Amino acid sequence: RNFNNLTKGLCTINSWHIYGKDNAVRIGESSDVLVTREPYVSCDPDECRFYALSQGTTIRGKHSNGTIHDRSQYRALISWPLSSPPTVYNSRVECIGWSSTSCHDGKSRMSICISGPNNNASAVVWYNRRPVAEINTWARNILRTQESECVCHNGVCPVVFTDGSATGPADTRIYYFKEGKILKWESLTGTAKHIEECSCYGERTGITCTCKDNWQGSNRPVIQIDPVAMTHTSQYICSPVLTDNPRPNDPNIGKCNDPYPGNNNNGVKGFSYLDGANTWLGRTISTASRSGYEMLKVPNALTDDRSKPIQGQTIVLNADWSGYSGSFMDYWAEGDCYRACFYVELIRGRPKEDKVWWTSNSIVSMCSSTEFLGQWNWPDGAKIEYFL
Amino acid sequence: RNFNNLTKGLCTINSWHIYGKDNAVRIGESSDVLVTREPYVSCDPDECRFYALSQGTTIRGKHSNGTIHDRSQYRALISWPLSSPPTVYNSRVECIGWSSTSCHDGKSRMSICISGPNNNASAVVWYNRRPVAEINTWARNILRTQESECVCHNGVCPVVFTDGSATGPADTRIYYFKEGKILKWESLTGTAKHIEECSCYGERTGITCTCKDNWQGSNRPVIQIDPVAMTHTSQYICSPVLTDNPRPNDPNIGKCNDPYPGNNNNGVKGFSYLDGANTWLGRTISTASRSGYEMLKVPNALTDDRSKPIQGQTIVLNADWSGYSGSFMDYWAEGDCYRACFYVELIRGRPKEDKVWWTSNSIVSMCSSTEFLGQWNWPDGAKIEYFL
Amino acid sequence: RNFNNLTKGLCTINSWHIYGKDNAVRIGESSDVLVTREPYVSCDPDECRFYALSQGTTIRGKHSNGTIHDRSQYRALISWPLSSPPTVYNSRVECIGWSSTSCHDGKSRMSICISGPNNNASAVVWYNRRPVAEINTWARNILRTQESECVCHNGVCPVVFTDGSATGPADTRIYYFKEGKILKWESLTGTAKHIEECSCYGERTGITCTCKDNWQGSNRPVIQIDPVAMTHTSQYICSPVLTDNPRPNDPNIGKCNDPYPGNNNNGVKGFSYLDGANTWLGRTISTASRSGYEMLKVPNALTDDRSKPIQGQTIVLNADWSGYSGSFMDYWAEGDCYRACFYVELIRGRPKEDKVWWTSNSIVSMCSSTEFLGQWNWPDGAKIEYFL
Amino acid sequence: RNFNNLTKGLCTINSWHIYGKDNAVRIGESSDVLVTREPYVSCDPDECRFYALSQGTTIRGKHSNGTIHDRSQYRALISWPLSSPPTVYNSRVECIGWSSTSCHDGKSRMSICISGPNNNASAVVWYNRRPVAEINTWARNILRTQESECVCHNGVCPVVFTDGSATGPADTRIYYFKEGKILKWESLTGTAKHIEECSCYGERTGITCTCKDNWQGSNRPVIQIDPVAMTHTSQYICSPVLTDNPRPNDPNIGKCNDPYPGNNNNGVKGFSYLDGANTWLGRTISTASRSGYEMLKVPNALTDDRSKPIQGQTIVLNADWSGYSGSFMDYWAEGDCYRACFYVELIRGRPKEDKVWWTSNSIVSMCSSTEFLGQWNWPDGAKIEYFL
Ligand SMILES: *[C@@H]1O[C@H](CO)[C@@H](O[C@@H]2O[C@H](CO)[C@@H](O[C@@H]3O[C@H](CO[C@H]4O[C@H](CO[C@H]5O[C@H](CO)[C@@H](O)[C@H](O)[C@@H]5O)[C@@H](O)[C@H](O[C@H]5O[C@H](CO)[C@@H](O)[C@H](O)[C@@H]5O)[C@@H]4O)[C@@H](O)[C@H](O[C@H]4O[C@H](CO)[C@@H](O)[C@H](O)[C@@H]4O[C@H]4O[C@H](CO)[C@@H](O)[C@H](O)[C@@H]4O[C@H]4O[C@H](CO)[C@@H](O)[C@H](O)[C@@H]4O)[C@@H]3O)[C@H](O)[C@H]2NC(C)=O)[C@H](O)[C@H]1NC(C)=O
Ligand SMILES: *[C@@H]1O[C@H](CO)[C@@H](O[C@@H]2O[C@H](CO)[C@@H](O[C@@H]3O[C@H](CO[C@H]4O[C@H](CO[C@H]5O[C@H](CO)[C@@H](O)[C@H](O)[C@@H]5O)[C@@H](O)[C@H](O[C@H]5O[C@H](CO)[C@@H](O)[C@H](O)[C@@H]5O)[C@@H]4O)[C@@H](O)[C@H](O[C@H]4O[C@H](CO)[C@@H](O)[C@H](O)[C@@H]4O[C@H]4O[C@H](CO)[C@@H](O)[C@H](O)[C@@H]4O[C@H]4O[C@H](CO)[C@@H](O)[C@H](O)[C@@H]4O)[C@@H]3O)[C@H](O)[C@H]2NC(C)=O)[C@H](O)[C@H]1NC(C)=O
Ligand SMILES: *[C@@H]1O[C@H](CO)[C@@H](O[C@@H]2O[C@H](CO)[C@@H](O[C@@H]3O[C@H](CO[C@H]4O[C@H](CO[C@H]5O[C@H](CO)[C@@H](O)[C@H](O)[C@@H]5O)[C@@H](O)[C@H](O[C@H]5O[C@H](CO)[C@@H](O)[C@H](O)[C@@H]5O)[C@@H]4O)[C@@H](O)[C@H](O[C@H]4O[C@H](CO)[C@@H](O)[C@H](O)[C@@H]4O[C@H]4O[C@H](CO)[C@@H](O)[C@H](O)[C@@H]4O[C@H]4O[C@H](CO)[C@@H](O)[C@H](O)[C@@H]4O)[C@@H]3O)[C@H](O)[C@H]2NC(C)=O)[C@H](O)[C@H]1NC(C)=O
Ligand SMILES: *[C@@H]1O[C@H](CO)[C@@H](O[C@@H]2O[C@H](CO)[C@@H](O[C@@H]3O[C@H](CO[C@H]4O[C@H](CO[C@H]5O[C@H](CO)[C@@H](O)[C@H](O)[C@@H]5O)[C@@H](O)[C@H](O[C@H]5O[C@H](CO)[C@@H](O)[C@H](O)[C@@H]5O)[C@@H]4O)[C@@H](O)[C@H](O[C@H]4O[C@H](CO)[C@@H](O)[C@H](O)[C@@H]4O[C@H]4O[C@H](CO)[C@@H](O)[C@H](O)[C@@H]4O[C@H]4O[C@H](CO)[C@@H](O)[C@H](O)[C@@H]4O)[C@@H]3O)[C@H](O)[C@H]2NC(C)=O)[C@H](O)[C@H]1NC(C)=O
Ligand SMILES: *[C@@H]1O[C@H](CO)[C@@H](O)[C@H](O)[C@H]1NC(C)=O
Ligand SMILES: *[C@@H]1O[C@H](CO)[C@@H](O)[C@H](O)[C@H]1NC(C)=O
Ligand SMILES: *[C@@H]1O[C@H](CO)[C@@H](O)[C@H](O)[C@H]1NC(C)=O
Ligand SMILES: *[C@@H]1O[C@H](CO)[C@@H](O)[C@H](O)[C@H]1NC(C)=O
Ligand SMILES: *[C@@H]1O[C@H](CO)[C@@H](O)[C@H](O)[C@H]1NC(C)=O
Ligand SMILES: [Ca+2]
Ligand SMILES: [Ca+2]
Ligand SMILES: [Ca+2]
Ligand SMILES: [Ca+2]
Repeated sequence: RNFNNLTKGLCTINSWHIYGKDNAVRIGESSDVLVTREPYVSCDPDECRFYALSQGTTIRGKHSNGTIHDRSQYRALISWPLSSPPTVYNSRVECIGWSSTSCHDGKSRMSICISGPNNNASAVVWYNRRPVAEINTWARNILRTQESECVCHNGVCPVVFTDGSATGPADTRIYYFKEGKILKWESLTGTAKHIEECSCYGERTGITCTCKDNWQGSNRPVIQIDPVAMTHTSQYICSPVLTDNPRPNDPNIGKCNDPYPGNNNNGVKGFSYLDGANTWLGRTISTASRSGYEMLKVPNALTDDRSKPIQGQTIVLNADWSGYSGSFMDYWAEGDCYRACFYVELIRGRPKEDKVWWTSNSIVSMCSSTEFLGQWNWPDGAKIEYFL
Repeated sequence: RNFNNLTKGLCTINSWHIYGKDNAVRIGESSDVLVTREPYVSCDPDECRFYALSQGTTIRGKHSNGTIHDRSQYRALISWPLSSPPTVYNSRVECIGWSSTSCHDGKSRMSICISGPNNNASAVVWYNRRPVAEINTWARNILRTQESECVCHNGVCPVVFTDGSATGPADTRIYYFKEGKILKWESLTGTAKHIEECSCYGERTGITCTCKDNWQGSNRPVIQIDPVAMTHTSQYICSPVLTDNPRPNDPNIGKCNDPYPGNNNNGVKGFSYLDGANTWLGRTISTASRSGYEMLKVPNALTDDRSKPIQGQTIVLNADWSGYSGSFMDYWAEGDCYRACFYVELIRGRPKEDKVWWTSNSIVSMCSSTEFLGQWNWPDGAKIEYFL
Repeated sequence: RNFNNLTKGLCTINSWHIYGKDNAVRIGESSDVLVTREPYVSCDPDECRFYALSQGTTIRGKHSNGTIHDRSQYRALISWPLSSPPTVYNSRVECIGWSSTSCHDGKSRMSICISGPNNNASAVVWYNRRPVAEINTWARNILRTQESECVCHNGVCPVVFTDGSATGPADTRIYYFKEGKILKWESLTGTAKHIEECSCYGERTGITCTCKDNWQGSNRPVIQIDPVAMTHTSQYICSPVLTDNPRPNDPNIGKCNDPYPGNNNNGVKGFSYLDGANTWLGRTISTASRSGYEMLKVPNALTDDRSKPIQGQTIVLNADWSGYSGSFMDYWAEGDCYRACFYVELIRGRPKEDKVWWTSNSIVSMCSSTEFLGQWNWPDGAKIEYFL
Repeated sequence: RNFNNLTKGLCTINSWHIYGKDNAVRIGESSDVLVTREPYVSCDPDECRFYALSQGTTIRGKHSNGTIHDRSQYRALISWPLSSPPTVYNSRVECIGWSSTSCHDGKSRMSICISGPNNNASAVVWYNRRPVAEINTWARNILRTQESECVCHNGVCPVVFTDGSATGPADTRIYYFKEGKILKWESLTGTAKHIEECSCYGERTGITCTCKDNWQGSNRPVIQIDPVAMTHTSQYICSPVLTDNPRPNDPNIGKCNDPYPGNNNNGVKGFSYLDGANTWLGRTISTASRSGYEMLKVPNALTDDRSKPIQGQTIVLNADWSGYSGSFMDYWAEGDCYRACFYVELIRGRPKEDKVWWTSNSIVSMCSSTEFLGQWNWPDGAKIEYFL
């Protein structure tokens, strides 16, 4: 086995095809399905799996009461087979904590979980299912990380962390791991003014992370990482097609080096694929809440502050709840290009559906096609009334 | 590992022995058993498995309400160990969709799932558990496929698709895949006037598919495929032993090149083994509904429009519900011949049993014996009253 | 991998130690545990497993109603990990039927299941998880077999079958299989007058089977099989220590070549280890019913019609229900001798406990020790009242 | 594969990081989770697993009534994947009994279970999942062992057993096993006056076991084992930081060679890492009951009768129930040192919480870090009221 190298460009994205969907909430109405949130997808060289943070209880279990809560001692990063739901009997625990990232380097998988109280949190880095390194909070204010997969190149797997305020300047760091060991870390540089929950992907040009500015900006900050030199830059997506939520309406001039104003102290984890004329952006349909999801083809969105959509695809209808969204790719697939993929978290329960006392989600996932495929919409599909 | 080649003839069929039965509905009265329909069986070189389209809910789950529905976003092709029931915890998702086929080529398995709305459906072709190719609807009217296993020869796995009307002329295509890639496709040729849900098997003479004419014919259309030349022909089973359902009574002259008339706009997926004097046909016992199942030995049924049965075997009593039936064989078994096998879908629930609000099924499966074995009958075995 | 050869003698049996116990009925009060009966244990070269005939329903399931029934289309031979209970999610189906045997030859496992109606039953022989040969009923009266493991030598695995009356002369055959193929079969010879449900084990002296005479004898018939010559002889255990159930009291002279009289048309499957001064016999404690179980050291029981016990061990108290018992050994263990093992079926429910409507069992298993270990008793442990 | 050798020293312990937590009681409120107690953790070279003694019933099962009981025929040592809960479907039975130890020697795992009545108990030694040796009670008064992992060096795995009184002088033996065979055993020597439930770990200096004096001492007895010479010595932890429970308040002079007095005929299984200036001791926070848990850095605790803490870490708050605690290490991890680990048993139910009729537990586990990480507290997390 060799470390994987990012040697391919992205496949041309002409549409998106269904890749995975677990229907977890539907099935969990009558099955031992774990309550989760903050899910993602990540591939090994021989298998792709669903990942999420469990709440240490099933949905029908009485302990599901109060699972809107973000950070308890009963959370853990679990993984489970593609498109199966996260059950008590099929879920593998990667590590314990309430914020996570995970990626395979071609030889073995690194998983990182953060746990602790707000002022004394710590990250534990697992490599090949063993704890290897630990990192203590540096700002003493909810040390936290990506909530989607990291990406590796020749053994080096960069990870973005934030520690500090969610509503002001915070201390963001980029760590560079190899076999779970810390090679190097650096403070965030560039023009991004606030960084949360980076969604990343890799290709020959390097590693690209699309994140969340929770403080002031409804445009998304971007961090571009060189995994060989172990350095990075940051800015925003220049495009006036704004992709955070909640957000103002799309203007005609975006902002490259500062937050686009209108909504403060809120946001959602999201993603984009930034690739010249092959650029696609994901966003919720609603500008007010985490509902609906669509992909928009926006040529040169990263660099062009006038850029608008020329093609699109609805993923989830606005009538249906969405949530976090993030990127991943099967870096070990056949062919000459990397096929862009993403997942959307379909949040059910609180705060939007408060007739139940829990909060959970299911997953839908798509990958790009070079065909121009017909589109459908993909709801969670559970009826809240059944849980009453 | 090498691609499998169709080098053997069929074993002599003197009777049928029990091969597999999951008792899914009985067990699912009190277990987390997924609601399914459209099941089949398919073998890998080291394992044979049950396949079906899940409805993304268990039977006892409240979301089982309304599972008579054919095409939702909550369906997926699942596979599970032979004769076990399809449970939440033991079922592996092959792909997402509401119509499917799957087959192993000796090296890896290809699975195809179709999804989307009626006018914008698309097929995704998976090979070795990764998406490889995609096909958009060409007639914009429920792009759909076999609902039983395909067959491969030297890496080439032909698959039959239909897109268009179910009650008139439709656009049927034969696709030829290798490692999930499209080598070639061709429009349906020959004398078959309507094609649905082909059940196929392979032997040295080529690949034989017995399908369903839903439009006008109660005799079954046959497609014979050369997987080397990648061409095919079509006709009907000439025999007056009619095998669709519903159907007229058996006349004394069948039809080779046109539908036998009497029942329009209906039918059931079925199968046959067409092999000269070793020919056996499957059919429901009832001519009015999907109840009972029997095998009939009808020499030269394919070519002889006067041919009648000389031997038979009851599989399911007429008092018991049946459903879809299809062919498969263990192409990797020991010996000098391929042992013909089939499954019968035992549909429980709606529309025939409407005291419950769900629709599901169990599976029974048989293979041929060169002995003349005693016969039994194989009901689903669940009591509807228990679910009330 | 090589075929296993019976090259060792039995280890000296000075006592019995606990080997396995699944507590299936206790656990199945609140878990998806399959209803079973007729269990056994059998080893592969890398694993030992529990085996039993499922009833195609869980205990709490409403379909457990009526599981006193012996032969339905919903039964199957299942196997599952040692000391785990037989659950819906962990049980592997070996074949479909209501009477069975199974054994590994060192290369692969042969499993045989019989199914059908009383007058038209058939056996299907599976080898390496594929059906290989089939045998039709020869007496048309419940073709049936061992209900415990067979034994192999150099690829040859003898199996005892009976077809015909249970209350009169029947047609017993000894079949000799290799890789699932029939090498030879022969009619029962010797002085045993009726044969049911043989429990067998192998050692350098050959294969020894202790069976059940259901017709007239409360002593047990013995069949001794030469697996190289593929021949056998039969007689009874000469000892006046009688081991069937129900049975008369122990006299002072047993019978070597005819049934010991007193109880007609009844009996239980049981076993013995017949090895000169190392002979141990198993029996129920009660002479009237399937309750309790004890092992008795009876030197030369096979040949000495005056032989009495000189040592013993209680396995299950007379206050507790027992049932079938049979032999197995780990033929692939380290050392210079084969360690004698056995299981006892602990039957719960009907007909003895008719407040519930089901019939099932758990398993307890022991192996011999060269130490003189303290003894305990091993009840099923479930409280019937909980199921009410 | 080679036998593992203890060639490394302990890593420097500057703090403790979260390693594993199963949340078993929370999840078992609504899942088929086995009732357990006396858990531990033990590693294979490719996997680390949770271990515990099952009670042969789930928590919601009615048979959970009365599981405060220590020694029934329905107990078994089970193991299951790290941080998953012990479920009916994911738990592997290692052996049958009500007291246990287990360890991997680098080639295969040895497991030992004791069973029987108080006056006739016996140990069965399993190696590579097969029973190899048996040991009968020598004092006829609850033959019993460690309840946490043993440790091996070059194939030799020492185990501590006690047989006899819990409230007076008993017969403690140290056994030395290789591949499950008894190489040697010896009577307890040294100054420890009573030995129960040793928690052991290995490093280049040998094997160190921290045990429990149930008779008179609230300081802990220590047994130091040379696995090459197969000899040992014993004494107490000299430190006045007392670590049994219940216990007197910490004085300023401890006792090296006799029990520290104050609490008779009680105690809890616990552990320590005794390593000069790298010494850490675990104890309950309360001096009266099994509540809370903390680690204390006490330089030279083993030899210095004046030694006091200079650093510490709270693991479980005093408001939360704890229980048994013990040591383990991943002897097959990368690096130049062995990372000290421990688990704490979080007992829920009786006798402290008698509104429910059962007794069970969950597990929390930690390993050492060379960082000085922030601390959290780790409760079981279940609400008793939910089970009412
Ligand atoms: C079967 O399946 C297929 C495959 O999915 C289906 O085909 C798909 O159909 C959908 C639905 O229409 C399409 O999605 C939309 O795409 C358009 C972009 O394409 C249009 O515009 C292109 C660009 O035009 C500009 O440049 C060209 C030159 O480059 C110039 O000629 C032109 O004049 C103009 O200057 C055109 O090139 C393009 O034409 C091409 O494609 C046509 C088919 O689409 C074809 O007919 C032509 O021949 C040609 O080939 C086409 O005209 C996106 O604009 C659109 O996204 C907007 O609208 C949706 C609502 O539907 C909304 O959700 C989006 O967010 C977005 O609108 C918001 O943002 C805008 C940008 O800021 C803003 O301007 C809007 O006002 C709006 O903003 C408001 O809402 C948002 C969101 O809440 C909020 O944030 C704001 O603040 C504000 O409130 C769709 O993505 C697919 O592209 C199309 N795919 C294919 C392959 O055809 C087919 O329909 C299915 N069949 C059936 C029977 O169902
Ligand atoms: C233990 O197990 C064994 C093994 O299973 C059991 O043995 C089996 O028993 C069953 C039940 O009888 C048999 O199935 C039937 O087979 C017959 C065919 O065999 C008969 O006919 C043969 C052909 O005869 C013709 O040609 C020969 C020369 O070739 C000529 O001599 C003769 O005069 C005639 O011209 C005979 O060769 C054959 O004899 C041989 O076998 C005998 C045993 O069967 C043996 O005794 C002889 O010595 C000799 O060796 C025998 O006579 C099928 O015809 C039949 O299928 C029809 O009937 C069933 C109802 O049972 C029905 O469901 C079928 O659909 C079908 O009938 C419909 O279709 C017909 C064709 O279109 C039509 O003509 C009918 O009117 C009818 O149509 C109506 O219903 C259908 C369906 O709803 C509907 O679609 C129509 O519109 C319409 O409404 C059975 O398959 C097995 O073959 C037999 N197996 C063996 C190995 O023996 C044994 O019974 C068990 N033991 C116990 C104790 O239970
Ligand atoms: C800790 O654990 C250990 C290990 O388990 C426990 O030790 C065990 O204790 C049990 C219980 O006693 C023993 O089981 C019994 O074994 C005896 C056989 O051993 C006795 O007899 C031997 C033979 O004596 C004959 O020959 C010798 C010369 O060879 C001659 O000297 C003698 O006079 C006589 O002629 C003796 O050798 C033996 O002595 C040796 O062992 C002694 C310890 O046992 C020791 O003290 C001595 O020093 C010496 O070393 C000993 O005396 C079995 O006979 C007995 O089985 C019968 O009884 C049980 C009831 O307990 C019954 O269930 C059996 O079915 C059977 O009785 C029925 O069948 C008989 C034969 O047909 C019949 O004659 C009876 O009338 C009776 O029949 C009735 O009931 C049955 C069943 O329902 C029915 O079918 C009939 O129709 C009828 O109604 C037990 O198996 C273990 O052997 C012993 N093991 C060891 C290693 O010691 C220890 O107790 C535990 N400690 C504690 C504190 O609990
Ligand atoms: C973020 O996370 C971090 C990391 O966890 C948190 O930092 C941790 O904070 C905790 C809580 O304070 C600390 O745990 C305690 O550690 C002390 C030991 O350290 C103190 O004492 C050291 C030794 O001093 C002695 O020697 C030195 C020279 O060697 C001499 O100078 C000195 O005068 C004295 O002679 C000091 O070296 C040490 O200072 C160092 O560290 C400081 C930070 O701690 C730092 O500020 C300094 O600059 C310097 O670097 C420090 O002063 C333990 O003593 C203590 O354990 C006792 O107390 C707890 C209650 O909290 C109790 O549960 C324990 O059982 C124990 O107390 C019992 O036992 C004693 C011994 O027998 C007895 O004397 C007591 O009376 C008491 O006995 C009673 O209760 C018990 C239990 O029920 C019963 O059995 C008895 O019978 C009786 O009833 C704690 O373990 C961590 O060490 C510290 N870690 C780090 C890395 O800093 C941080 O707080 C978090 N941040 C936030 C915002 O929350
Ligand atoms: C990636 O690059 C390194 C260094 O050039 C090489 O040694 C390694 O084999 C490469 N990995 C793969 C999968 O080729
Ligand atoms: C099938 O035929 C091809 C081409 O003749 C050959 O290369 C291949 O090995 C064959 N497959 C098997 C299983 O023999
Ligand atoms: C199924 O759904 C319908 C509503 O469409 C409802 O009237 C009916 O009662 C439901 N059945 C059950 C079992 O609740
Ligand atoms: C058993 O005997 C045969 C023939 O003598 C030999 O070929 C085979 O290898 C033996 N099996 C084993 C496991 O040694
Ligand atoms: C441990 O030591 C022995 C004897 O010196 C050696 O043979 C063995 O290989 C060692 N084990 C390992 C894992 O190196
Ligand atoms: Ca924002
Ligand atoms: Ca038709
Ligand atoms: Ca009898
Ligand atoms: Ca004590």
